[PDB]
Formats: sequence, C-alpha cells, structure tokens
Amino acid sequence: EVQLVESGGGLVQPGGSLRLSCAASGFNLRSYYMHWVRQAPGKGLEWVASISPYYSYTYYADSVKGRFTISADTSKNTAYLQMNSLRAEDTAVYYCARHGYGAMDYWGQGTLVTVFNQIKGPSVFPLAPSSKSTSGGTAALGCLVKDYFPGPVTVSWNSGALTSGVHTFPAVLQSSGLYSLSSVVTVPSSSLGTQTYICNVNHKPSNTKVDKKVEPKSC
Amino acid sequence: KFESKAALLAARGPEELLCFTERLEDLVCFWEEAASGPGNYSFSYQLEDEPWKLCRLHQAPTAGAVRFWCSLPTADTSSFVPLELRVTAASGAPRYHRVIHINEVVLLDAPVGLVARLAESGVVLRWLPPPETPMTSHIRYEVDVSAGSVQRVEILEGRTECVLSNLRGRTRYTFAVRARMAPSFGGFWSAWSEPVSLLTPS
Amino acid sequence: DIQMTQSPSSLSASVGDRVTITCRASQSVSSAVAWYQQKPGKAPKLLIYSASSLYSGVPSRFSGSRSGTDFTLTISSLQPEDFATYYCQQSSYSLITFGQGTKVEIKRTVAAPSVFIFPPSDEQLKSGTASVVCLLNNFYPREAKVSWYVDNALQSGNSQESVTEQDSKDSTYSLSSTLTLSKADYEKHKVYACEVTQGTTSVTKSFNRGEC
Ligand SMILES: [Cl-]
Ligand SMILES: [Cl-]
Ligand code: NA
Ligand code: NA
Repeated sequence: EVQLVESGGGLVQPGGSLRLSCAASGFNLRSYYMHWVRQAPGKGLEWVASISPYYSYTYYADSVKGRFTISADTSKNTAYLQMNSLRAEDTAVYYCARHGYGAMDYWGQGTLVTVFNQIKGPSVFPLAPSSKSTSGGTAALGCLVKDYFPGPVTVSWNSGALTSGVHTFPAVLQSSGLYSLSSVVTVPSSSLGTQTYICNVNHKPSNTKVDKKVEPKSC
Repeated sequence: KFESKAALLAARGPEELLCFTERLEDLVCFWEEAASGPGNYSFSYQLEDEPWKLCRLHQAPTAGAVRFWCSLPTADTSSFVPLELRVTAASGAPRYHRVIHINEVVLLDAPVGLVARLAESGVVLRWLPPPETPMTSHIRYEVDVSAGSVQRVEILEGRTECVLSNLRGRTRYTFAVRARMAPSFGGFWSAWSEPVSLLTPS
Repeated sequence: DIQMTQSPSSLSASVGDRVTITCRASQSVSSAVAWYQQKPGKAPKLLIYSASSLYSGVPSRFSGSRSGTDFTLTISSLQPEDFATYYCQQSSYSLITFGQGTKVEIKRTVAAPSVFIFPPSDEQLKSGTASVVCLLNNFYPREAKVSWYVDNALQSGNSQESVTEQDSKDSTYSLSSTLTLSKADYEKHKVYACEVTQGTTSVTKSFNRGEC
C-alpha cells in the first residue's frame, strides 16, 4: 500500500533548472517528515533537504542551500524539490523517503539528474578473437565503446539472446574528459566460424544506437 | 505533589528535554526558560511510523523561571517502543530533539519505612519500597551513612535490608535510602527517604 | 558539523561468518542512528533504528549495539543475500549525515584468470588512436598487478583499468586494462605484451604486430 513515486529527472545544462516530484499514496504526506537524499553514481548517500509536518519547516544541507527548495502540496499529496543553478557535481540519482522509526522507512525508486556540458555519441570497435584461441576450448571477444558523453551507455549481445559469460565493464573517464568502456564475452572456439555475435550499444543522450558484428579477423 | 518530583530533574541542565514516567503508562516533558517573555513553540512526537502527533504545551511560573511542559497519552506510552520528540521555535529553528524508551526514564517516589536497630553482629537497616509503585521486585536502592563523613552502600534488585557492621562507636550516624528501576529497565534516582538516626555503642 | 566515519570501507567474509561494521560519530550526538542495506540498482533498506532495534521483518542475525561514540552493526551468520553495502545514519536537530559506506564481499577460493590480449582494430587506427586491451577473465581475488610492455619496455601512466563487481554465480572478478597510444607510436613497435601478476605467478600474453 505505502508508496512513493518520483518523476522529473533528466538532462540539464549547467545553471539550468529542474523540478522533481514525489507522489505519495497510502499515507497522508501532511502528517510526516519527508526527505530528499541523493546518490552520485558510484558514490554514497548524501542528505539534501527535509520538510516538517503541518508547519512545512524546511531544512537543507549546506551544499544545496539557496539553490534548492523543498515544498509540498497537500491536495495532491506530493512533495517537490525545485533545483536551480544546477552544477555538474549535482549529477546523481535522487530519492525521496518518509520519516519513520527515527529514520527513513519508505523510499521511492529514485530519479536520475544528469547535468551535462557536451553531448557526444560513442565509437564502437571490434575486439576480435584470436586465431590462437583454444581449439576445443574457449575464446573471448568484445566491443570497445570509445569517447562518449554523458553516461550511460548500455550494451547487450545478440539483442539479449546472449547473456551467459558476458562482462560489460564499468565506464572509465579518460583524461580526454569522455567516457570509455568495453564489453566482452567468452564463447566456444568451435562456434566462432558458425555463430554470429552482435554487440548492441545504446547511448540514449545522443539518440544513437550502434550494432557491431564482431568477427574473427584472419588472413 | 509532583511539583517536587520535577524539581529534582531541572538541575540536569537546559540543553536536554527532561522527560520522565511515573508508572510506565504516562509521560511528561518540560524545560525551563526564565521569563525576562513567553514566545511560541511547537511540540511534535512520533510513535514508530504512526502519523506525527502534536502535544499542546502549557505555561506556568515557578520562582522567577518559566516552565513549559506537556503530557502524552496513555495509549502512546504503554509500549517499550522508541518514541521521537521535537520542540521547535515558531521560526522553525529546533530547540530539542530526542528519542526515548519510556521504560528508561522512570522516576520513582522515595522509599518509606526506614528503621535502624542494633543486631551479636555489632546494625541492621530495613525499609519499604516506594509506595503506589508496581514492579517492586526490581527496584534498585542505595543507603547513605553520615557521621563530617559520608558513605553510600549500593543495594541491588529487590532487597530491603542492610547489614552494616563496620562502624564506629560513640558517634552519631544518619541513614537514608533512594530508589530507581534496574536490565530491561532504567531511570533516575528518587529523592532520598526520610532519614533515621542512631547513637552507636562503646 | 557532524562526521560519521565508517570502517572498514570493505571486507571479505565467507558464508556463515560473523561480521561487525563500526561507525564513529565525530562527536557528541543523539543515539538516533540507523543502518541501511543497499544492493545495486535498489533503494536503501532500513535494517536497524534507535541504534539497537530490529526493523519489522529484518532477520535476527542482524544486531545493533553502541558503546560511547562507537555504533556497531553485527551480522551473526552471513547468508548469501547479506553481501551488499551498508550505511550508518545519524540525525541531530536538522542535519542528517551518513557513513561513507561499507562493502561486504564473498570470500571464495583462489582462481587464476584467463588472460586475453586484443590488438587495435584497423578501423580504429584510421582515427589516429590505438587502444590495446587486456582481459583478465573470472579470477579471484581482485588484487592483481597488470603491466604493459611495448617492445620489452615497461609503460607508465598510459593505461586505465576497470573492474566488474563480484559475479552472482562464481563469486569472481574480471578486469580490463586498456593501453592508449597514438597511431604513430603504435606503428613503430613490434611486440605488445600484457603481464598479469598474482601471488607467486606472472602470466604474459602478447602479440606480434602484423602477424595473424
Ligand atoms: Cl558481471
Ligand atoms: Cl614471478
Ligand atoms: Na550518469
Ligand atoms: Na576500456
């Protein structure tokens, strides 16, 4: 029954603004403390703001003071977080939770705020298996997804038909300022000349999708 | 009556909201804010994940300090479940913020019935539990012997007798016992009992 | 301010082990402290509140205790679902702060990696940049040395690595090291070698440029 449902994240340039929504059902929002907590990708949890019951007193973390505003509308049983003057360091997944037992007992699923400075589509290169691959054994192949921004890219192999033995690596930020990652799969050597392997690279911010037939090279 | 039970605690300082229960099915919280000008505040509490409730505060002079307090309801207090509390200035700035198990803040009455009498031992004290307080099989007591000199003998769960035999002779002695709740329980020392006096032998 | 210093930031234990996480309040603050478990892609889940009380539905192997300024969370007999990240949280009057997190990972037996080297594709060479990629597949533990040699010369700081998290089936890791050179630099050398060190064994995989 009790449920929080967030909306409003997305992509925004530095200095722009975004307004997040937290729809709550199965309890009256007016009679509770509500908090926004955010998580930068690969990082821990950081409290952002709180709002009080019946008086709507607001309290903010030092980092978001002035720029962010927490508020609530009791008729729609929704809480809002209006973010202004957004910085790149604001990029995170944003949760809203509900006070209970002296902590936050019910959390939403979270919405992702991406503050981006450039949009750049990714380059995909084959990671071809060797001819020295273990004959009655296994060989590895993959795709190199180079120089994209902002995140994320998602990779699948054979439109989802190949999942076992796939490792798609975490993105790494190169000193160029762009992201880069690789996705690799181990397969039997006997199937290399029969089976077709396609990595499917999606980079939603550039509205680009790339499909690569990774093939054994030889001469 | 209860005005001197609270009077004990107020010398715990202004930085903490002083709360206590009388029989674990009630609760009272207060703070002292000497007048030199009432103002306005809010008292909110939460019991578990139940919707936050508001306790109506009350004002009263004490002499020349002011005492703001409130009283919780019995259905909220009768469970050993943590209970959050919050006192907030009308500007929103928080004054107090506290979590209590009500069973941990019990303040008892003083024990009654104190008797002193010589033992071939060379003296035996007896006294009764604090009246009109249940769970007497779990009280923690403490005697205090004075001649100037003072010494405090700790007496644990459910004992109402002391066997002090290491005394002086030809000296006046004074005795008083206090009481408090004791490993699934806790609280504050009661006020001292009425004292008993005994002129030692030769 | 209030600081919450959580230690260790990671630990490896086997199934059925006793584990204790500890959280140190930089200072004087209320015992309004709670513990959350978080798993990848999911919100935090409240485990313990009021420093010691089990949240409804949380299994009994979780326990909370305090001593002075030190708050500890203990899991008495680790089960496979308990391997996750854990946060402590402290609330004071208006400020709420979290520990830096602790990651609990599975101890498993040693597993040396499959090692693969990947030369740049001629397709990427046309762009003036060459990426040579080394793959260490399904190994344990995550500690390992990965060294790049170009014509027998050790390379400095022109590589970056990336690690998967522990596999849900074999409890192992996989690593990629990528070496980035200019097309010019790549074309004036012959042997590219990737050497993996782990404990008492180094394993070198290499290719000769132009040789298929
Ligand atoms: Cl994986
Ligand atoms: Cl060696
Ligand atoms: Na991102
Ligand atoms: Na890479």
